[PDB]
Amino acid sequence: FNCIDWVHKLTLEITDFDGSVSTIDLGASSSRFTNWGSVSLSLDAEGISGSNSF
Amino acid sequence: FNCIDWVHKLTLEITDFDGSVSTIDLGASSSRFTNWGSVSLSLDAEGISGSNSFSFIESPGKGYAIVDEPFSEIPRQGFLGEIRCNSESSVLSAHESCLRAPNLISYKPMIDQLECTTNLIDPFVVFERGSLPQTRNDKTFAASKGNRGVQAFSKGSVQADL
Amino acid sequence: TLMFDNFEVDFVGAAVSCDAAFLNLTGCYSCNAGARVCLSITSTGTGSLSAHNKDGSLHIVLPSENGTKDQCQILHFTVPEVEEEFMYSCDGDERPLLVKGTLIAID
Amino acid sequence: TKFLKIKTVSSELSCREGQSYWTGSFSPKCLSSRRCHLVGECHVNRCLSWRDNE
Amino acid sequence: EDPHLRNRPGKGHNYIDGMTQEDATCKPVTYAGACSSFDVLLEKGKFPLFQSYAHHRTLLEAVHDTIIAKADPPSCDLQSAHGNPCMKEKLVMKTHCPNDYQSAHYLNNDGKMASVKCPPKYELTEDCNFCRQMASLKKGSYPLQDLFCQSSEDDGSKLKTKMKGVCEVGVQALKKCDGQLSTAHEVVPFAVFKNSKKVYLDKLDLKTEENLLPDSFVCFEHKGELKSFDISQCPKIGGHGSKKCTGDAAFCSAYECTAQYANAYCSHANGSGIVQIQVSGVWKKPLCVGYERVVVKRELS
Amino acid sequence: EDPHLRNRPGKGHNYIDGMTQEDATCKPVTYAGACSSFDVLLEKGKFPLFQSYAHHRTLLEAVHDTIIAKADPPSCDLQSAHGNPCMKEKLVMKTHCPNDYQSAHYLNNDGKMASVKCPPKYELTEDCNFCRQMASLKKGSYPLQDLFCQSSEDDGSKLKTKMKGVCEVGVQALKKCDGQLSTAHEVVPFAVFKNSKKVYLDKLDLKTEENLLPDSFVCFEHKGELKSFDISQCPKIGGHGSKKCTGDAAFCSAYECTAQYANAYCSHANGSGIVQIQVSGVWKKPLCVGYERVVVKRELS
Amino acid sequence: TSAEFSFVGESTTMRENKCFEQCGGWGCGCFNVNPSCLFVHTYLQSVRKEALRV
Repeated sequence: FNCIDWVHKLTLEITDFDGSVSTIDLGASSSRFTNWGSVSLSLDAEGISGSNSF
Repeated sequence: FNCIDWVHKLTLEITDFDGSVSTIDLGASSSRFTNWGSVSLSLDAEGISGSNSFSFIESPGKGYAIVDEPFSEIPRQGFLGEIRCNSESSVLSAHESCLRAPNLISYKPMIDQLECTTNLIDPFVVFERGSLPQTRNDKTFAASKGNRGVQAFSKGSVQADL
Repeated sequence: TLMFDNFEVDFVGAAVSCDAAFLNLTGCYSCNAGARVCLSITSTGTGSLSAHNKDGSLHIVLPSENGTKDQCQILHFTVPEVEEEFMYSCDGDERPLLVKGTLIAID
Repeated sequence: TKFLKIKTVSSELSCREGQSYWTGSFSPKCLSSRRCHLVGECHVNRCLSWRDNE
Repeated sequence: EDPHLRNRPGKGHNYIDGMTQEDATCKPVTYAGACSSFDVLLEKGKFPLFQSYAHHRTLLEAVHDTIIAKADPPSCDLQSAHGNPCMKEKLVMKTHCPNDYQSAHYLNNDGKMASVKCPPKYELTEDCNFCRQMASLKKGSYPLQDLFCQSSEDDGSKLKTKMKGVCEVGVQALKKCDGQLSTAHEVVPFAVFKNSKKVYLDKLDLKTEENLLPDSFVCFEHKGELKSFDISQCPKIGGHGSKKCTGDAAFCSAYECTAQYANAYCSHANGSGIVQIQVSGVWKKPLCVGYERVVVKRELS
Repeated sequence: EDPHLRNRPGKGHNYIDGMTQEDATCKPVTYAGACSSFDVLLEKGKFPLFQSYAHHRTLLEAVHDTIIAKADPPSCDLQSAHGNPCMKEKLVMKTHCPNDYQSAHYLNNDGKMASVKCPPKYELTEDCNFCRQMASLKKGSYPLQDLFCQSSEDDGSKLKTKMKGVCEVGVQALKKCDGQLSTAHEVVPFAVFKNSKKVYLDKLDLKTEENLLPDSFVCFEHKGELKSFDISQCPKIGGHGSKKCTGDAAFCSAYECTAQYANAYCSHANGSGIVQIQVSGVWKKPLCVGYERVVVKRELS
Repeated sequence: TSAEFSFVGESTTMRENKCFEQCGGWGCGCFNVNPSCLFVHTYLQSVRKEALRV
C-alpha cells in the first residue's frame, strides 16, 4: 500500500468518572463516540508532507 | 459561489405622481416595469475587473464571506467543495442528487469491528476566518442591503444617466 | 474538544478519613510536562481524597483505598522554589500539608 | 470534586492509506500432453492459433 | 444447505389470549395448516430481515418462552368505552394493515407485548386504528414490525435511547426540548434488552457466530428439494434416541449418523447462530431488533 | 393538474334561471351523469386553467354559494324583439362554442351573473353572437370564460384596471376614443375582487397555500370503491361536532385526534383553499380570476 | 410548456421555460418535507416604440 498524508494520531486513554477505562485515538479532526459523549481533536500543526513517493 | 462580472447596481426608488413609492433597481443597462412606463440605465460607473480567482460564501439569514481561492468545476479532495449538492435540503438531509469525490471514506475492517473516519473540510472555519467586511485592494467588500447577492462598496462618485 | 450529550453523573458522599504524607517532588516548572509529586495516602476504607491549595488554582484528587498506597499526579508551577501549602480532605474537613522540591527549567 | 482524566500515550503520526493490494510468490506447474496429427483435435492450424480462455 | 423459512425452533407457537381461535393450525407451526400470523411474514419484498433470519424466534414465540413480558391488558378492544389504553402508544406507530385481519399486535415502548382488536363484525382499515364494516375475519394478529426473538438473559438497564437531534420519539420523553418539535415519520431501528425499555438506536451492527446448537441445522425427510423433518427427534453423539438421521461433516460433527439406517439427511443451516447487536461501542445480547416507522419529533427552532 | 375532476365540494350546483332542464344529472355534480355546463370545462387543450385549479367552485357554484351576485336580468333573451341587453357584451367577445347549445353564460362588468337564453328550440352558431333555428340539443349553458369561484375577504375597489395605451379592453370602456383606434384579437386575463368590477391585468401570477377551513380537507369512509363523506362534521379542538374522524399530521393538526372512535379517514387536499394573485406588488386573494379570449381595442393616436 | 402555464397556448413570440428548485415544508407553504418546485414561464416583450436596422 501507500500513503497520501501523515495524520497526527493521539492515542488517548479516557478515564470515566465511575472508573471505566477506555483507550481510543484522535486524528486530524475526527471524533470518537464514548459513553459520556464524543471527544475530537481541535487545532493541529504537526504535519509531514511528502508520502506519495514511498 | 463565484463572481464572473461586477454589474453596477443602483437601488433607486420611484415616487409616482399620486404618492405611491416603488423601490426597484437598475444594473448596467437593464429595464423594469412600473405603473407609468419603464426605467433604465444608460451609462454605468467604474467596474471591477478580474474576479475569476475568487469565490464568495452566502449564509441563509446570516452574513457573507470571501475566499481567496480560485473556483474548481470538478469535486476533488482537499478543496472547499469536495461534497456538493444543489439545494439546502439536499445538504441537511444528504440527498442522492448531490456529487462527491470517489474513494473518500476511509474503511478500517477489523473482523467484526468497523470504523469509518473521514477528513472532511469544515466550511465554518473558513466562513469564520474570512468573513465580510474584508479590505481588498482599494475597494471594501461587504454584504447586501436588499436583494440576495454579493455586493461591493466603492469610494468614487456617481456618474450615470437615467 | 470534549462535547457532552446529556450524561448523568452521580456521586455518593464519602465519610472516611485518610492522612496524606509527603514523599518527594521531581519535575520542572513552566514546561509542557510539569512536576510529578509523590504522596502517601493512608486511609481505612475505599473512597476518594480531595486536595487543593490556598487560592484555589490547584486541585489534587487521588483514589483512596484501604492501606498505605503511594499516589500522586503531575502539577504545574512557575517557580523553581515551590513552597505552596496544600489542604487535603478525605470527606470535607481539610488538613494542613506543605510540599517542597527543587525543579529544573524546561519548556 | 471529580476529575475526568484523559491520559495521553505519545505523539504519533499515522499514515492515511488509499490504494492497496495483495501480492506474493507463486510457482507455475506445466502439464505435458502430446497427441499425433489427425487424431481428435491434433491439427496444424489449431495449434498455431490457440486461445487461452478455451 | 439452504434453511427453510417455516421450521420454527423451540415451541413454535404463534397465538395470544383473546385471539387464540387459530390454535388448530398455528400450534405448532408446520407445513400442515395456514396460520394467519405467519403468512405475511414470508412475503417477498415486505419483511427482508425475517427472511434473512430464518431459524430465529419471533415476538410471540418469545412471549410463550417467557422472554418478553406481557402488557395489561394484552388484548384490548377498539370500540370499548372509557377510552382505550392501547391507542396512545399505537397512534405514533406509522404502520399499514391490508384486509381480512381483525387484530394486530405491536411492540410498545414499555418493553411489553400489547395488542388491540375490534368486536364482531369489524376488521382493520388501511392502518389498524378503528374498525369498519365490509370478507372473512382471520382470527389472529397481524404483525406490524420486523423483529426477531432469541433466548437470552443479558441485563441492560444502564442503556437508554441517546439519539442525536431527537427530542421525543414515541411516548418516552427523552431530553427537555424547550423549542419547537418537528412531528414527522421516518425509519429508525431499535433494540429491547432485559429489564429495560424500548431503546431506540440510529445505527446498529449485527454479528453472527456459528456454533453447535441444535437450532443451527436442518434435515430432509425420506423413506428408509424434499420436505422438512423434525430435528428434535434426531439422536445425539455417542448415544441413541427416538428416530435416526445422518448428515455430512457439519451435521455429523455434533450428532451421530447411522448411514443406511437413517431416515433424514441432515445438513448445515445457512442462516442461524447467535445474533448480537453493538450499542454504545459494546457488544450486547438483544432480544427484539426491529425496523418499523415511528413518529420522531426532531428539533426545529 | 388536480386529481379531483368530477368531485365538487359543497353544493356543486350548475344551473341558471331559465335553463333548469339538467338538474337530474347536474344537481349535484358527481362522477356520473352528463352535465353540458361542466363536461366542456375538463376538455384537454381547451380550458387548461380550469384543469390546473379544480378543487374550488366554478361561476354558477359561486352564485349558488352566496358569493357572486346576479345581474338584471340574470338570463337575457337572445331572441326577444326590440333588442336585448345581452348584445354589446357578446359582440365584443371572440369566443367559440360547439353547436346544439341554447345558452352561454359569461361575466359582465359589475361582477354579477349575466347570461343569455335561447327559447326552444333555437340553437347557437360557431361564434354564439346570434341564434338560429334547428343531433340532440344540450339542456344547459356553455361557459364562455375560464374562471373559478372562491371565497375571499380582501377588498380591492381602488385597484381599477390600469392598462395604459388601451382604449377599450374586453367589455369595459376606459374612455371615449374619438381619434384613431386599433382593433386586434388579443388575450388578456381578468380578476374580480370584493366590491369591485371586472379588473383586467397583463400577467398572471398564481399562488397555492393551505389554511384551516374545512374546504382544504377531504375525507372518505371505509365500507364494503371510493365513497365521499362530509368533512364538515369533524369536531374541533375542545368543541363539538357530529361524526368523528382522524388522519395524519396535516389533518390531525387542524381538527381533533380521535383514531379509536373515528368513523372515517380524513386526509389533506393537494394544495387548495387560498389562491392569491400578485397585483400592485402585494398578494391579494381574488374571487373569480380567469383567462378569457376577447377583442382588445388599443389606441394609436 | 408545463401544465401551470399551458392556459396561454402555443405563442409565436420569444419565450422560455425554466424550472427552479424551492424549499418546502410548513415554513414556506407546504404539507410535506419533500422539496417543492417553481414553474417559470418568462417571455420576451418590446417596450420601445420604434426599431433600428443595424
